Amino acid sequence: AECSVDIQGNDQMQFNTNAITVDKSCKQFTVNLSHPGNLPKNVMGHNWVLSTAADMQGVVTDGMASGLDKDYLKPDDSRVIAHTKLIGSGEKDSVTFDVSKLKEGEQYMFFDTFPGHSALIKGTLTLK
Ligand SMILES: [Cu+2]
Ligand SMILES: [Cu+2]
Repeated sequence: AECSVDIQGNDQMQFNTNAITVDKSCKQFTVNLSHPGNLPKNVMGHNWVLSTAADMQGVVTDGMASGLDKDYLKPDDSRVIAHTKLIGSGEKDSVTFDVSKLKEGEQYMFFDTFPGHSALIKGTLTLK
């Protein structure tokens, strides 16, 4: 099975998927984030951040507190299972993480922690 997904986020504050399936036979999984807009990361930054569903709100709220210089993530946030960097227009970042961090049955969400953006950029991730 494939073990990677390509995701883009634009200047219009949306991602091109709200649902990712990670096949249980994958040992690692990769997400390739790109930003086809024209606006820079201080104005229209996007990241891809993964946590349990239960943990999403806190990661988003603490990340907003932390500011651009932290990529809008609380330092040392152990709720964050995996994430990309925060990227702007014309940039790309990939993250590859161990599928051993995920369990069949548990409920996960991916999301963008740039202020306001999780209102529209978020989705489920499932191990299947
Ligand atoms: Cu495979
Ligand atoms: Cu964003």
